[PDB]
Amino acid sequence: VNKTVRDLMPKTIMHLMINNTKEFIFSELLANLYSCGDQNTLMEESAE
Amino acid sequence: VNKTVRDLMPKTIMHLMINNTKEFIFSELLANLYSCGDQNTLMEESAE
Amino acid sequence: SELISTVRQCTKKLQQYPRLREEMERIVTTHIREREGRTKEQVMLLIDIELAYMNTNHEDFI
Amino acid sequence: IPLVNRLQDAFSAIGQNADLDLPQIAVVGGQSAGKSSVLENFVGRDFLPRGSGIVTRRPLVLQLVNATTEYAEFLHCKGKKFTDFEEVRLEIEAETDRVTGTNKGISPVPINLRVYSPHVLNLTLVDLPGMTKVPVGDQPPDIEFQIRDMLMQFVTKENCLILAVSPANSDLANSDALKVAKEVDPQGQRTIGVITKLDLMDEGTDARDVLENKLLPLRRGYIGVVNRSQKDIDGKKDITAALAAERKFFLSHPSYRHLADRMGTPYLQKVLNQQLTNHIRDTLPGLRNKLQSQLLSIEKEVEEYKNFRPDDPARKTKALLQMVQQF
Ligand SMILES: Nc1nc2c(ncn2[C@@H]2O[C@H](COP(=O)(O)OP(=O)(O)CP(=O)(O)O)[C@@H](O)[C@H]2O)c(=O)[nH]1
Ligand SMILES: [Mg+2]
Repeated sequence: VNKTVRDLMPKTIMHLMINNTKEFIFSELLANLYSCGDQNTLMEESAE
Repeated sequence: VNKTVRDLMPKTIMHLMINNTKEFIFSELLANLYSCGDQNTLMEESAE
Repeated sequence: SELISTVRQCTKKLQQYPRLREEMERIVTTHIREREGRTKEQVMLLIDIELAYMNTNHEDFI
Repeated sequence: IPLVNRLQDAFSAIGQNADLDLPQIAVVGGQSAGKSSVLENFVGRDFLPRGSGIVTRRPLVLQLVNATTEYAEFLHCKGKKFTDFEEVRLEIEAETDRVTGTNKGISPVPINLRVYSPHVLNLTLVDLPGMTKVPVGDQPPDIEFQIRDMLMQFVTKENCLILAVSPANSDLANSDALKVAKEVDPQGQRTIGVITKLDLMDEGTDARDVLENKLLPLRRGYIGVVNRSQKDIDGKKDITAALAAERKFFLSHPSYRHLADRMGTPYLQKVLNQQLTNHIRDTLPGLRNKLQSQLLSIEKEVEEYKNFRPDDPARKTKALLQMVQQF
């Protein structure tokens, strides 16, 4: 049981979290990034 | 991967199907049977 | 705790912009903390499956 | 009322040992800037030592918490429940004197105080002594470094919002608050600037260039407040008429009326509320699930409990039958 939990617990987290937040970064980040905030008073130049 | 799917197909079926229908029988069947209408006709005396 | 810091590591240095290293981090981190619930649920349900049959036909010696 | 306050009220109601995990707030500035006055006006109730000279001479770690009705407790008068704020202030100053002395000495040992209120967050306010360079009275010759690192040990930690208090009397370039603010928070992402004493500016001068965030551009902007003068403090002026006078001054001054809406203490309270709202999230999906599972663990019995009427034969007999079967 220890072997079959060690061989399987990385897979479940990395199918539900890694390969899903990565897909979200590919295909949805801009869509909601446009929506959050003003979309106009965003990406304002830092004083530097 | 055949070993790991062969060891977790039974467990997957039963933890969801059998070891849950068993608890349904032992816990919830009585409530449904008593709550369904027309108690007088739920128990029909058979002619025999 | 490690991935959410790696996101910060890859947003702090590319983004000179203010508030665009903030909205980006906020959105990505909220998505990650939304996924942590699902993955914890799946891990718990994997354990609850491994408490169901206790096979012996496998390569344990009888 | 703010939704973060309502959420905290609901959290207190459920009573589970959960918290929104807000960042702490530290108010810092130069000596006689107005730090304690701004802090008490943000709290809403007058319970802080405020006077000319050195007054806030010991780090006061306030904890505003939520409960049914209001009182205050220290960590030395254990069991006692201070209720009237004149007594609270007198106890505060006596506690400061009992270790610092009565010759303007200071002590870095924090005074841990807790206040209860019906509609406040589980905040963590930190009032600190102002920054001085030349020792006065019996202070050690390194009083500057002492105050500096003493407040640095509280500010340099993360999740510590900074209230950089500066008077409108001295030119902004001298601000001991802004020096530390830009030293510990370079990008200015957890720093908020407040300009006090706007009624004490020289004839013909105005703080327009700094309140429009042009003279020293800071990301979060500068909020202008006008507290109660020392004469008003001695005359026991009340918060409501003080705020009315501040509003009148902002509407009457030709150089600020175009920003009167964005100036004032209530705006500062609103801005702190906005920052706390933006900081409580990034954990809600974890917390929403954390108590969603809690709701799951009881929804089953809630089914029996929503519609219970005494003498119901159906429920009574069903319960009897299941009890007998499990027996
Ligand atoms: N007219 C006027 N007086 C103000 C204003 N703000 C503060 N004061 C006065 O500053 C004096 C000290 O106020 P206080 O907030 O206690 O300063 P402090 O920061 O505690 C002094 P330290 O931090 O060094 O211990 C008081 O007399 C107060 O009336 C203001 O906006 N207008
Ligand atoms: Mg003070």
